Amino acid sequence: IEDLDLYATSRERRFRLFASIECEGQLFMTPYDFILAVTTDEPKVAKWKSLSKQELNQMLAETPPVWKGSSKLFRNLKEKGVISYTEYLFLLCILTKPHAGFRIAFNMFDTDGNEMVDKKEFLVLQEIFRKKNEKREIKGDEEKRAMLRLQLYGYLVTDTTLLVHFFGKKGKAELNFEDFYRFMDNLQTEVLEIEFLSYSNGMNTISEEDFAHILLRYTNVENTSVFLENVRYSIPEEKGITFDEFRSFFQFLNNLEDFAIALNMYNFASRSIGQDEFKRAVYVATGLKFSPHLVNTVFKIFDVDKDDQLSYKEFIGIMKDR
Amino acid sequence: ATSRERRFRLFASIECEGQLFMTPYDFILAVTTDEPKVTWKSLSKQELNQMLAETPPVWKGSSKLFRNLKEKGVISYTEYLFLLCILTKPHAGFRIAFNMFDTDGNEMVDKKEFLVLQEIFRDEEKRAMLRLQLYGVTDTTLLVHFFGKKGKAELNFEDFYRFMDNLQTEVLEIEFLSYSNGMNTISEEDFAHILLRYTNVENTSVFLENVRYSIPEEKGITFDEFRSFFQFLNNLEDFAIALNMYNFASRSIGQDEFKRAVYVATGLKFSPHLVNTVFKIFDVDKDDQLSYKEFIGIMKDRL
Ligand SMILES: [Ca+2]
Ligand SMILES: [Ca+2]
Ligand SMILES: [Ca+2]
Ligand SMILES: [Ca+2]
Ligand SMILES: [Ca+2]
Repeated sequence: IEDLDLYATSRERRFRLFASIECEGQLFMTPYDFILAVTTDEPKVAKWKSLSKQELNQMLAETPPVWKGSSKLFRNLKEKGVISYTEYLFLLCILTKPHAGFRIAFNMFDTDGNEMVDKKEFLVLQEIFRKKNEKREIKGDEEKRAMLRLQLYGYLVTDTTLLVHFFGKKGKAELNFEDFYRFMDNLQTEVLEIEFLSYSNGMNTISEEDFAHILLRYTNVENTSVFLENVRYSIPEEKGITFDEFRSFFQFLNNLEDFAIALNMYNFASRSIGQDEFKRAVYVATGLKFSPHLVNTVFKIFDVDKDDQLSYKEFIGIMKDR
Repeated sequence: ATSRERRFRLFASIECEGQLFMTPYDFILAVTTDEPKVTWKSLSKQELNQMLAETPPVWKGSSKLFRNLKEKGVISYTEYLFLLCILTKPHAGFRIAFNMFDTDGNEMVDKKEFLVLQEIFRDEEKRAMLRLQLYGVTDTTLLVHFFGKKGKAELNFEDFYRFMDNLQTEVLEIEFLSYSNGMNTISEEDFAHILLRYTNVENTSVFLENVRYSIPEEKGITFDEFRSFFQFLNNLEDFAIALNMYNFASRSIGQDEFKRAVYVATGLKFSPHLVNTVFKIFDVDKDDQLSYKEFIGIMKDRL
């Protein structure tokens, strides 16, 4: 409850805010609750359904096998599934990875090198985070800390939607790199689709005012309203952003590092890039092809100086790394 | 002037046509030291062009190019910037830099590709005079070394890659040797101090005093260990990707996790001595674990 927030991290408070399933004191998110957790700010309604272990396992008995993955996995599993806190963290982490990172992640999992991931490999990290936070060095409020620990990790282990989806109902299936990649690619694409569609209202395009508005979640914009007032007046016509362009730009945001390397020669010289070699830098660094409309829109959103060029802290410096 | 331009002018030693240059030794100093110790020298275009006519071809490149060329070389302000940038790129970036030059995609770099991307980076009397000073077409050591003496050779990726690798290695060797005093290893304290130029460490003295008591017995860091670690620092963002969930969970890695994370992230294999040393330098909690705000948080973004 409100009691246990005072003992909790930001991420733990937010997990608890969006979670709706309790089973033997462990709290859970449904796939819909996760979609809301990543596309929304706060829930709209307050409450909180409590399951026994076998009504939960009937809820899971459906779960599609891994080969049924699609950007619509989580929306077809609307509320018929369960996600733990660790699993939540996993999914959040996926949302920020570049595609090459999927391989870094897979290799971080495959402790033994056979190029598959056991259920038991996959479970070691929930084991690691469970143990770590427990603090036998910090005294006081042990019972409330234990309750929050239970809420977040339980106490082989309660089956979950990702656990059954990945390793089957018996837990003996294994995951190769290709399925892992497809799960993370399909989840990135799902979250992007839900945001885009949340603004398109049935069109091919979202407005650039809505584009920029979504962008401000990724920025350290000191005054949010002054920046939106800058896009509304800098761009008197709206031509609209297509889904391909919106996906292009967020794939690029996950490859921002490689972009900084590419423009490093510019930043050593304190010089600003133009839109042509901004586009070309995006291509050679990321492999993505930005439309001239997308590039032009980014420039009108971020080029405050109004030179039709972008300096280091007009774009790259302003993006947050979380 | 920008910081970088003030430093270029302070370490520069050659004038030709009002145009200023660094010699390769002046670059070594500009990269390894804090300020010069003392003489200047003015060349004509053709004594500069013979001084350059000495320059070794690409296929004689080595970790010792810049020190064998001790003061028989020429480096402009732009080329200075280029080399700085070289020093900070990870090896995976080299292909991206090369492709940033190869406007036409033939997988080679003309002299004129190289010069077009430089040349884009270019009181009325004083601003103009300083503009002459940094930019002046005038041939340089890098132009002759890369594209031959009449510049119609072109540069394939193989030689580009080895040039920036060997320049990284040259600079690292000079710093290492500046501390080894003829031994096979540098001290773990001298290691820490060198690292400290890369950190946002508020109090350096207590930090060094902490490695000195954390490592009361001295084993040394070898050059392979030292180069590996500075290679890792240029690949830190792959490292952060690897540890991303530790950072999401507010959790600390142990040395085994840390070592294997370095491998999976970068491909580099740290000796257990190297890992133990990094831990003893940075694990300040003394939990034998590293939290985000002990290591990754502490590093500067190549400022
Ligand atoms: Ca395995
Ligand atoms: Ca601008
Ligand atoms: Ca990469
Ligand atoms: Ca070419
Ligand atoms: Ca620590």
